[PDB]
Amino acid sequence: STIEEQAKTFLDKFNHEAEDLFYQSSLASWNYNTNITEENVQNMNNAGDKWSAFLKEQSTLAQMYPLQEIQNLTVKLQLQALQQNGSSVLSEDKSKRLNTILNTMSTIYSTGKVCNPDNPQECLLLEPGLNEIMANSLDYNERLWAWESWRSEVGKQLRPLYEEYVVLKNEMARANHYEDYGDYWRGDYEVNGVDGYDYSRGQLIEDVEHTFEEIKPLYEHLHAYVRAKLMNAYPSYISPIGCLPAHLLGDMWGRFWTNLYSLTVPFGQKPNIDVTDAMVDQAWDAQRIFKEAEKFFVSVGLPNMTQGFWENSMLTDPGNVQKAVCHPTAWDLGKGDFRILMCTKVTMDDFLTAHHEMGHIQYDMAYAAQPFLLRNGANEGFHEAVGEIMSLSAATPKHLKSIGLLSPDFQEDNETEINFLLKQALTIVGTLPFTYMLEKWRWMVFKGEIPKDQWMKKWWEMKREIVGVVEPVPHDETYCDPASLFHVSNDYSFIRYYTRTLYQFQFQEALCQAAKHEGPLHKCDISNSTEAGQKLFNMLRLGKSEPWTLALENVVGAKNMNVRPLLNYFEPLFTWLKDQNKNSFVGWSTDWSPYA
Amino acid sequence: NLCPFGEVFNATKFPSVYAWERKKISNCVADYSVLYNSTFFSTFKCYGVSATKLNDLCFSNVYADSFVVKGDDVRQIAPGQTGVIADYNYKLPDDFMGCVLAWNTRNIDATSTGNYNYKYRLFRKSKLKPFERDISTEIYQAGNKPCNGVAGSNCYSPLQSYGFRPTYGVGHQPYRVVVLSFELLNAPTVCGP
Ligand SMILES: *[C@@H]1O[C@H](CO)[C@@H](O[C@@H]2O[C@H](CO)[C@@H](O[C@@H]3O[C@H](CO)[C@@H](O)[C@H](O)[C@@H]3O)[C@H](O)[C@H]2NC(C)=O)[C@H](O)[C@H]1NC(C)=O
Ligand SMILES: *[C@@H]1O[C@H](CO)[C@@H](O[C@@H]2O[C@H](CO)[C@@H](O[C@@H]3O[C@H](CO)[C@@H](O)[C@H](O)[C@@H]3O)[C@H](O)[C@H]2NC(C)=O)[C@H](O)[C@H]1NC(C)=O
Ligand SMILES: *[C@@H]1O[C@H](CO)[C@@H](O[C@@H]2O[C@H](CO)[C@@H](O)[C@H](O)[C@H]2NC(C)=O)[C@H](O)[C@H]1NC(C)=O
Ligand SMILES: *[C@@H]1O[C@H](CO)[C@@H](O[C@@H]2O[C@H](CO)[C@@H](O)[C@H](O)[C@H]2NC(C)=O)[C@H](O)[C@H]1NC(C)=O
Ligand SMILES: *[C@@H]1O[C@H](CO)[C@@H](O[C@@H]2O[C@H](CO)[C@@H](O)[C@H](O)[C@H]2NC(C)=O)[C@H](O)[C@H]1NC(C)=O
Ligand SMILES: *[C@@H]1O[C@H](CO)[C@@H](O)[C@H](O)[C@H]1NC(C)=O
Ligand SMILES: [Cl-]
Ligand SMILES: [Zn+2]
Repeated sequence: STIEEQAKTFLDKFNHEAEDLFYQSSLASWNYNTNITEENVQNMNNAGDKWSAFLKEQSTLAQMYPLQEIQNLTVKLQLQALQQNGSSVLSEDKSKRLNTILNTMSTIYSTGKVCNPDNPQECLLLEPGLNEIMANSLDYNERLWAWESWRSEVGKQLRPLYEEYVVLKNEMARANHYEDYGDYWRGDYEVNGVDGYDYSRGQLIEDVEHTFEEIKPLYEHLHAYVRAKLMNAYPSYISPIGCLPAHLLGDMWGRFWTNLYSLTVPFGQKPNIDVTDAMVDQAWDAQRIFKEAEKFFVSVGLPNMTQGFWENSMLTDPGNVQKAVCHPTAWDLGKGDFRILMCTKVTMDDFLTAHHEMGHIQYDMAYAAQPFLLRNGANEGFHEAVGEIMSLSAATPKHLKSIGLLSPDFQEDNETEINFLLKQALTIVGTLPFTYMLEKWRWMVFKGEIPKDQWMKKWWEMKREIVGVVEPVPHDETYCDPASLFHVSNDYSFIRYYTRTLYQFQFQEALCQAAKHEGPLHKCDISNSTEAGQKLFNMLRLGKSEPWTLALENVVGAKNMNVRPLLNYFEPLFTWLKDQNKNSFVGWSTDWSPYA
Repeated sequence: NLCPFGEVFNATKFPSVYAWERKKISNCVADYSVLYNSTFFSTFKCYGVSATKLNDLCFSNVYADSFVVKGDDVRQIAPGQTGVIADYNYKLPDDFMGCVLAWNTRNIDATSTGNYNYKYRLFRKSKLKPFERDISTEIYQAGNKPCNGVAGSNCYSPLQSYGFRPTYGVGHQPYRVVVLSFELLNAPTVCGP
């Protein structure tokens, strides 16, 4: 028996032995995320520790077979993932210390409360306290308090823990044959071995910048338009040439500028296409929202939801009797078990969120035929690109009236289309310089380019330069504002949200193109198009088996990510944005600060 | 005297697919109005002869084989398959003349903690001949290593057990399967007036 043949029978034994432990570990994690009990949180970690102990055991057993001997492309990829030494490449105490600081960062982030100096009896945490302020408040001082308090309280507690988090994670990456931790994360996009489709960890930094360089003109005009509107909501607070203060940006971190729509709406006299009143006034329930969702995917050529999904998914707030987590999630427990956890409210936002997470399930139901190690998105940004394509098609007013939530007499002016694209722009393009600048800083910090004496000093140099945002109050190195965001404090890579935004519009344009769509790209509903469905299905089933570049070609017909579909989606807004800045200044001076 | 078909179908416990069982039926009248007059089955696909004129037919003796397999692997109880079960657990001949029956048994063959009794063979050197049966528990040699009666690196215990949980999908759910093989011979049993 050859080295390849032994590795194959090892993968055979592994798949059937991993399927049963992953289900037990995922069911235990479902028993906690739907039923917060101390019996289920210990049931969670015991099945989760057994799963990790099984992995680190099998990780070494995968190293029994040297990768250089394998010519089968599938078995080679699977053995590669299992041999990832990962956290096991650290010493016992350093690895144990690393696990401790990862939970505390998650803890002080999830349990950090800021207290009002005016009313010290009222102390709020991020959700719902601080986020509600940063999203709804219009008082400059009130938004300044909420923005700064979270960074001077939670972020300051995170500062020493993040310094140690970088050096310990760097010890893991270099011992795993990587340049830094940012190199480790960029390895998700790496394709090594396939002729003509290779893609290096350095290739990501090059391409994201080349596409970001071409993203600047649209964002520069959206910035100047939003800036002038914000000068009206905060007079004598914003310079018409300077950057936008970080606390007036819609949420705690400026990630999405959605909440500025009430301020930046082009034509506020128009009736919004928000059918939230229609959903509540028609006695719709959580069942109707998700059964209507399933109807969407089937009418495109995709399979139904399993009966296990129907009886076992949690689609409502579990009431006062059952305390649970309510983060909208789509569960793939394996062994043909697919579920969606969501404390659904009868609102338009949930009708689009139901289509997002159910898009994940259809992706999960498709690649379930792949082996256990290849049941995953082509890269980290593929799954969320699928979830948003449903949100895009389901948001069109033609789709709203085809379901019965929008009246047939809704007239689609060039104003209501500009209202919608501006609505989509504040949340989509506004987060791209944010996402890039964030990961760009993290990549440099892991690379050692930003010494600890100028972490926050360099952080805001890129904030004013790249995204166009200025701090409202001066921050020294005692703060750790990067770690004040969930993904940074919870060890989540962030470049996947930039790459998903580019993937999703390549998908949507090609799928609407296959659906013979003719009008504006934003006006496209994919329903009733069984042709475009099988087109997308050709990619969903591949999982992680095929290289992400190859899987991208089967739907879009391209080898690399492209920004032109994103540009073409926002083309009616970009020309109208050029007009609205005819007597306004595009661009920003990096030197203006809302202080002395 | 009636043929005891209910003794192979309505039986309490069923065997594992790797160690399946057979039951030979001889001289007795055969009432097949129990099977075709029943929407209870999840498969009911015949081979070699129709599903209705089997009432008026006679065979030397009929062989009823029964076992339990996951919902997905019922696909392999057909002539000429090459899955894990068809190759290492229960192989059918290309000249198979008979019917395959199957019905979901999640309520009685799947438990909360998982019914690990039902097993299947994953490793075996050489395929199975049609209607062959192997109860071997020998430590399978996957590499060039002697196993010395011990399992581990390049030596894998061949049997794997289904973990039948009642919340699995239709594919990973237990399905009791009974296969009715028909033996023809020039010798002088199972008719049905
Ligand atoms: C790497 O090794 C794997 C071994 O699993 C190869 O995949 C397997 O290739 C065989 C040969 O074509 C496939 O067998 C076929 O199975 C179907 C099942 O319906 C049967 O009808 C055919 O008659 C045939 O026996 C098998 O399905 C396939 N399995 C998987 C999971 O892909 C693979 O081709 C090898 N790749 C390379 C690059 O060497
Ligand atoms: C396993 O047990 C069940 C129930 O004990 C058996 O099903 C039963 O089969 C009999 C005969 O086929 C059915 O009785 C009646 O037969 C007359 C014949 O004229 C027919 O006209 C009636 O409509 C009725 O079918 C009986 O209803 C039926 N009961 C159930 C619950 O299905 C079954 O035969 C046993 N398994 C095997 C393999 O025999
Ligand atoms: C919530 O979790 C608990 C255990 O963490 C589940 O179990 C209950 O508590 C004990 C545990 O042995 C049993 O005796 C009870 O009969 C269980 N049920 C109830 C209703 O108390 C409990 O079932 C879980 N709840 C839900 C709705 O899944
Ligand atoms: C997808 O599932 C739906 C279930 O809502 C199927 O609708 C079937 O249609 C009739 C009329 O309501 C029902 O009596 C059937 O029982 C429904 N089937 C099921 C399984 O509930 C629809 O046919 C399914 N389509 C596909 C392609 O799977
Ligand atoms: C796709 O075509 C079908 C063809 O029937 C349309 O289905 C009907 O249309 C209206 C809403 O457009 C519903 O109120 C009817 O009940 C639908 N019929 C049935 C039997 O359900 C469907 O609307 C079309 N979808 C589009 C154009 O997006
Ligand atoms: C994992 O680490 C061990 C030493 O701890 C080393 O021998 C082995 O080659 C490493 N494997 C991989 C895939 O990095
Ligand atoms: Cl910040
Ligand atoms: Zn999602």
